[PDB]
This record gives sequence, structure tokens and C-alpha cells, in this order.
Amino acid sequence: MPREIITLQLGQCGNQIGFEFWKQLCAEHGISPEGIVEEFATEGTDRKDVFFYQADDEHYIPRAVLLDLEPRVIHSILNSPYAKLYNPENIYLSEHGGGAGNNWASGFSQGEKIHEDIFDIIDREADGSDSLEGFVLCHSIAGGTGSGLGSYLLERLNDRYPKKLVQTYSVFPNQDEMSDVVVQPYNSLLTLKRLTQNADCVVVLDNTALNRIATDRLHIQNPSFSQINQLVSTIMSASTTTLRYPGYMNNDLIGLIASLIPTPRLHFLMTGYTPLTTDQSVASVRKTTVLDVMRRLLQPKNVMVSTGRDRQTNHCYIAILNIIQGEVDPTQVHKSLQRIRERKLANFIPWGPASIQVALSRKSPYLPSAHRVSGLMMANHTSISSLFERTCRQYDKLRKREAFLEQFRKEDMFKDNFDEMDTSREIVQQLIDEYHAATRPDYISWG
Amino acid sequence: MPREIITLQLGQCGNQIGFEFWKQLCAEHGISPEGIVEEFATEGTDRKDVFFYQADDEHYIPRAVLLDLEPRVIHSILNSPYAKLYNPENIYLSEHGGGAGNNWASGFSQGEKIHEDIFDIIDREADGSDSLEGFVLCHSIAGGTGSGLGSYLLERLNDRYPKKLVQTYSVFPNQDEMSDVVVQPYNSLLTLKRLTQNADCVVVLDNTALNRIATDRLHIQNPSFSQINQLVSTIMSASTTTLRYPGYMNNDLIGLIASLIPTPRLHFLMTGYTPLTTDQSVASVRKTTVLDVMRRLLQPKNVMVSTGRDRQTNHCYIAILNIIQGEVDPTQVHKSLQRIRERKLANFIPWGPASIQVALSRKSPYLPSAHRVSGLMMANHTSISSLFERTCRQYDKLRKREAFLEQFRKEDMFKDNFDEMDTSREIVQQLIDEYHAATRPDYISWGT
Amino acid sequence: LSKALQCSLHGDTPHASNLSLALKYLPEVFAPNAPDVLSCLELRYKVDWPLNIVITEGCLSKYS
Amino acid sequence: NMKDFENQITELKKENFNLKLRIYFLEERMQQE
Amino acid sequence: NMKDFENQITELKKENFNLKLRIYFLEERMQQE
Repeated sequence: MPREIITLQLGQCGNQIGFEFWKQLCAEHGISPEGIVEEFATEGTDRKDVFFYQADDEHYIPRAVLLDLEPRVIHSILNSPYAKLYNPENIYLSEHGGGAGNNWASGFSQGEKIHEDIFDIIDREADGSDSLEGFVLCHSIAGGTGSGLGSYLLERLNDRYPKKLVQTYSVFPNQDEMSDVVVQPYNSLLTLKRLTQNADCVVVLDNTALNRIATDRLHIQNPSFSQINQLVSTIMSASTTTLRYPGYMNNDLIGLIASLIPTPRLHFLMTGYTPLTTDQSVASVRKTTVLDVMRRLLQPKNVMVSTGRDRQTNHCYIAILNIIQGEVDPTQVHKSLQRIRERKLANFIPWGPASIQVALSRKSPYLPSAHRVSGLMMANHTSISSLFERTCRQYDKLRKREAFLEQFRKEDMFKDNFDEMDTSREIVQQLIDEYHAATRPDYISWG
Repeated sequence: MPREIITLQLGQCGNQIGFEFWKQLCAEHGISPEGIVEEFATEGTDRKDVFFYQADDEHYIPRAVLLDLEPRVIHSILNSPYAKLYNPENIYLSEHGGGAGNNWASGFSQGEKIHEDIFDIIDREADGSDSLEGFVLCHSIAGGTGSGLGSYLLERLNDRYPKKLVQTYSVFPNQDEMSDVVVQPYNSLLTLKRLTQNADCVVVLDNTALNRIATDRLHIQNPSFSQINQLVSTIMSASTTTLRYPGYMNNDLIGLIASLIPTPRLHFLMTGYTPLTTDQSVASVRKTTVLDVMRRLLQPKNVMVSTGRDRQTNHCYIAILNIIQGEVDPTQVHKSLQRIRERKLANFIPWGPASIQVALSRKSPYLPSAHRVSGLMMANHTSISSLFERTCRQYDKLRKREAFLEQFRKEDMFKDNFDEMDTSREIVQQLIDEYHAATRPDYISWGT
Repeated sequence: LSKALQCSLHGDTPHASNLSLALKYLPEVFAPNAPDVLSCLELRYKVDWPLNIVITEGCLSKYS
Repeated sequence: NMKDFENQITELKKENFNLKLRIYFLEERMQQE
Repeated sequence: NMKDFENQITELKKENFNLKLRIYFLEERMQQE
């Protein structure tokens, strides 16, 4: 059975990501914006129960618990195509509508006020899950609502499922884009703190990489938080298709991530997708070969992590696994491995056996795929530390500069100082250093 | 012969609930509001004699007795579409019209004053019934008249058909909401007392649970009092379905409750229905799955009994029977059982044999079903004790405060003391404790 | 088998109904850390005439 | 295999029961004549 | 498993055979009387 994931949507960015994810999932499964399967959606081969619950035999409701400290995101969800997809009893919106003021602490306190409702929503979504593994919270770490509410949701998932794994997709603030959330580094630090203490694995999603990909590959000059969240949701959908469309391989999230998470502390994951295409370029189904796919994967425009140019550390991939979905020729896979080796397209750890695992997944039959073959890569790469190290450096710079702390000072957790943010930044720095160490043979003795 | 059910209608709220119950039963049996068999009721598989009695060779009269201490409700019944359903000799109206003053004891004293009429009604319905199983009393526990008069009617039903089984659908008052009827907790205690002593199985209908079902399942934002009464009537219908819809098994009320009631004291039952829809919400035919049905029936938000979420006590069903009609996939049934077990949506009694009995019957052509596939569950569930224990605690809190006792002191039953309220609270507490025991293996020794 | 089919989207399909779990042999004890521990399980596919001329018992045995 | 063995066992049990019923009625008839 | 189903089938087939032989002899006796 699939490993079901409960989705927690926090703040503006998290709610936008959830809305776009639900739209994409509905389109792939032929589910109407109300959660009902379209008459053309006759391929009952998709696993809705991993991410969605059935409200009726026809109506699919996401196994999602929506927790936010700002009413704007809840209103945007209710104005989204997925407004009727989710169970309204599983949506928690802060009554004060005042948001978190871009303060992680305010968002966390609002989540704490809605803790009971949020955990009831999460439990309701789990009961709609045939084999709920745990909860996955999708939020941004840069805002006030999405950061604080995301940490609160993670805490409540940890409280309710303390023996179950809790993975988070935590969007770290863009370091190349000027964040409108001046307190974004403090919020990001608090979210990284919660991922360190209450999550078992944190996949670092650098909003800088999302903006860079939108600019260079999607030709989006200014990716909005909603647009960045929708890009993240599209990437998550493509990577999760093998969980939602069961096949011979990658039928569960844990099977996909097992190769990616070598140690409990080295749990910072990077993501990759190939072939990378802009949303506008869907028209031309390029007969991309596995060699061409692998060549495109090496392009930074397709990497979901914005690693800084570290000049001192030769950050490297310890291992890379590409899960490819669609029409794939094994001879093309062989040529891809050959071309990667000749071009040295992937560096592996030198201290143990590592390879490119290949998972084959079916495409949604109801959603026309513009690509004959698509693929998600999960890889352990020391450059993923650069995203976490960059988030930590920004957090430390904001706390040391008391930047935007007056908005945080309204909440008791951040009223006097941002020391929790600085300690979180230090923990994330240690995580980055461990991720860089994981490229080295001495990772065996880490901890 | 069918197992006939005598309906006891007590007070304004109880009489409204009884009238709506008789209307629903008539619609299911294809009986017109005038007592004429409808032309659409061609499926002669329904037991009309379960809910209606023959008054003469041609007229089928609902076995309903309208009892009130205030003339308004009795006059409204005689002015209702069910005026020809009830035997006019089975309608008792207090000449004083003053009601019970929201006092349970006053309602009980009025029932004692109207005892003769009520027992005459029960005897007339029994003599018109070839194989009368017993009487079902429909009333509200929150008012003054409907609770006390309902208990009086239950006592008289036991007295008149003492060798016949008497199952009741007793709507208990909400104990977590502040009732404007300050004596409601005493009334709730009296109703639970009468259900414990004179009923063999009591399905507790919490108006809070009715409102919750209307909100979450029927999408009714503000359930009206009429909607609460219709939910109570639906609960009574679901609890009496095995008496009203004959099949291979459970063809009589005593047979139906026999499987549900392990001990005479452990007679506090909770009910659940799925899909629950308000009469107004017929528009959206929800494709309810067996998994969705079982989950909503086991869900307190859709269950016609408002049990609190106790996290510490594993409240359980003593027995549950789901009669499912329509297209059912065996793989969907299997997935439903799997999901229920994984989510532990239903706890069953550990101390005795219990199962879901299934009888296959055709549907009534006269009753429109809002669901392509529907199912009723009748269950004895220990979570009903949480309603009964709360009602008992509220009763004790009111009696210790003498709250609203001045209205009861006008009636002879409460003129000198309020001992009847305290005895009702004690009986409801013992019923709650026995119902909780029925979730445990030690239920064999419950009440020892 | 019933739990796996109920959890499978394709487990209730008529094609899944042609699967049967049979035992090649009954081990006394499950050997710890043996990769071949579950080799006693066989999935058999039934071929009717004339398909059993083409889908031979040898073919079904190799599939098993 | 297993489903085919189940079907063979079920059919053989049905045939044996039907033959036993036929024998029973034959014996009752021979006992009546 | 498979051998146990085969054994049950074999016992049921023996019973069916004996029933058919007894029926055959019964019919021949009823045809001779």
C-alpha cells in the first residue's frame, strides 16, 4: 500500500503551493475543482489515497490540514480552483486575520492557538489515508504566516505521530531575490529549528533556486511567492507521480528517499528534475533521450537548490538516484550512464558503493504529458549544504542586525531578541557542515 | 403478523417528534397522512402494521398516542396532517392547558393524571395488533412536559403490555449546552431513568448530535428545532427498522433488541446513520461508499448521540447491526472493514457475541431515497453512557441547587420534595455505568 | 492476499484474480537473513485450452 | 493453482453431495416399494 | 497447501466414484425388479 502523506499548507506561499498542487493533481487524475472525478477520468489506476481522501465515491478531498496565521492565504485558497477540493472542516484560518506580521514567532503563536484544530484536521486527513505514514507540511520559511504556522503544523504532527517519520518541504528564503519579508531570515531560522527538532528529515528548498529557474528556464522575470509555490508544487507532483501512480518502482516515498538520506543527521535533501522545460514550451514533445535528459539535468536551471559558489569546499554528490517516468529505452539509459561517465557528469562518494538507481513510473492517463519521458532525481550532494549554510548565514545576519525585529518583537517568542533564530542558524550551519562532510570518507564517523 | 409499535407522544416537542416519526413511517410504508394506503406503495414487503394499526376493516391508523400537559400540542396534533393517524381515544389533552412549566416532575405528575388515557391507548393499539411487539415512546428530554409525560407513557406501556417487549427511542437532552429549561437536566435524568427501567434498549438522541449531523453531514448551518425533531424521528426509524422491515432475521422488536441488550441495565444505546442528509439537502446525491458510510456512522459528528471525545476510555459498541441496501461491492466492504480497523473507527464489545446482521429487502416505492445506496445502523454503544452520565451529573447539579423546582412543586409529584429528580439522576448514573461496562469484558458482572 | 488486493488499485481486477499463491515446500524455520527465505512462494498462472499448448506448464513454472 | 484447486475441491464436494442426495432418494424409494 | 487441496480432491473423487457405482447398481436393481 502507498505511504500516505498529510499535507499542511501554511501562509500565503504554502497555501498557493497547495492550491496549485491540488489543481495539478486534479488535472492528472481528472478530478474536478470540486474534487469529483471527471467523466473522462476513467483510469482508476492512480493512488488518490496517498494524498487525497474520498469524500464520496466520486468526490476526492485532499488529506490536507490547512493551518495559517494570516487570513489572506486562506482566502486565496477559497478563491483557488481547489477551494472545493478540501474538506472545509480541515481548514484552519486565524480569526484575527492580522497575519503574523512577517514574524515567525507570531505565526507560531497563532498555530499554537489553532493547535487543537490543526491536529484534529491532520488526524481527520490521516483517517482518510489508508496507510498514513505521517504529515508533510508545505510552507515557506520566509514569511510570517507560512513560517510560524509551518513550524506549528510540524510540531502538532510530531506530537500526534511521534513514532512516525515527519518530513518537511521547507522553502528557505531566496538569497538572490530581495525578499519583501525583511524578517525572512528569522522566520527561516525558526522553521529550520522546528525541522531540526520535530522533523526527522528536512529537504531544503531554496527559493533563490526557484526564482533562478523561473528567470532562466521559465522566463519569469519576477517569480511571485504564489508562482514560486506553484513551481514547487509542479516539481513535487512530478516527483510524486510514482507514489500517486503505483508501478514497479518508487511506489512509496520512503523507497524514493532511502537512497537519499544516508544518516539521520545528514537528512538535508536536494532535488532534481529532467528534462527541464518551461511551462510555455509544452507544445513540442522533444524526443529527449536518457543521455539528453542526463545532460539537461546537469544544467543549474533544472536544479531545485541554489548553492552558493563555495570556493573553499569542493562540494560534490555522494550519490544520485534519478527516477524516470514515461517511455524510456534501456539502451538510452545505458548511453546516458556512458555519457555521464565520459563527461564526469556525476561525482559519487569515494568511500562506498553508490550508483544511479532507476525507478520507472507510469504517467497519469487523464493528463496529457508534453514529455514522452520525465524524471525526478533524488541525490545526496554536498552543495545542498550551501542552501542550508546560506539560510543560516542570512538568519545570523538578520539576528545580528536586528533587522525587521520590530514585527517579530510583537510576538513573545521574538519580543526581546532573535536568539532562537541564531541558535537555529547555528544548527542549520552544523547541518550544512555535515552535508559537506558526507561528500568525504570521514562521514562514516560523523556524530 | 408484524411486530406493531405503539408511539407515545409527550409534550409539545415530543408530540412534534412523534408526528414526524409517524409521517416518515407512513411514507416508508406508503400510508397517506389520512390513513389510506397510497397507490405508490405497491411493494407489499413493508410492515405497515409495525407503525400503523387497523382501527377498522378499511382505515389504518398510526399507533400513536398524543399526550400533553398543555393543550397547544394536542390541538396542534389534531390540527396536523396526522390528525386521522392517531386514534382519537388515544389523544390525551390536559384540560388546564398549563403544561409542565418546563418541570420534569410536573410532566410526570401530568402523565400520572393522564395514565388512564395513555394505557387505554396502549391497550387499543395492542388489541388492534395481531402480534403487537410493544410500545416505542418518542419524546424530548429537554422540556418539562415531553420528558415527564414520556416517562409516564413508558411506564404505562410497560404496564399495559407487560408480557410484550417495549423498546424506546428516547431523545436525551444535551448536557453540555446550557438549557433554557433549567429543569431539563432533571427531565433528561427522568427520561434516562424510564429508558433504563422500562425499555430494553434506549437509543439516545442528543439534540446537540442532531445539530452536529445536520451541520457536518446535512450541511445545515443552523438546524431548526423542527430539524432536530426530524433527526430524532429518523433515529427512531433507524432503531425500529428491524421491526418495521421484516426479513430473515430480527423480524420483531424483542428479537431486534435481544441481540443488542446483553443486560437489562446496560440498555443505553447510541445510534449512527449514514449518509445523513437534511430534507432540504436531497439535491446532492452523494456517492457514499461503504467505507464512507461506516466511517460516518461511527463518526460522532454524524451519530445521533453526542458522546464526548474521551481519549482515555475505549468506549465501544455492545452490538451493531448494519442493514445495507443497494449496490455494494465486496471489495469495497473489505476496504471499509480494513479502514475501520486501521482507524479504529468502531470498538466492539469484548464480552459477548455481536455481529452486523444483514437482511436483503426491496426498497419502498413510496419513500424517496436521497442516496443511491443507503444503510441504517442500530447499535448499543457504550459512548451513549457519556450522554447519560452527563445528563445524570447535570440533574444532580440542578437538584442540589433546586433549580427550576418551583415549577415542579405546583404538581403533586413534586409538591413536597424533588426526590423523583434525584432518583432519576441515580437511575441515569447507573445506566451510564452499565453502558460503559458493556464496552468491557466485566460487563457480565455489571450492576453487581 | 486479500489485504494486498484490497490495498491495490488493480488488486480487485479480474486479471489479478488469475494469481494464486502456492507453496513449493514447507520450511520448518524461516532462516534469518536468507535472501531465498521466500522462494517457497509461487505465483501460478492458469492457461486454458488451447493456450496451455503455447503457455506451457514450463512457461508457468518459469514465471512462478 | 490454488484457485484451481479450490474450484476442483468445491466441484467435487458438490457432485458428491448431489450423488448422495440422489442415492438417499433412491434408497427411500426402494424402501417404499 | 497444494498437496492438501489435492488430497481433499482425491478423497472427494473416491466418494463420488463409490456413489456412482452404488447408483449404477441401484439403477440396475430397480431395472431388474
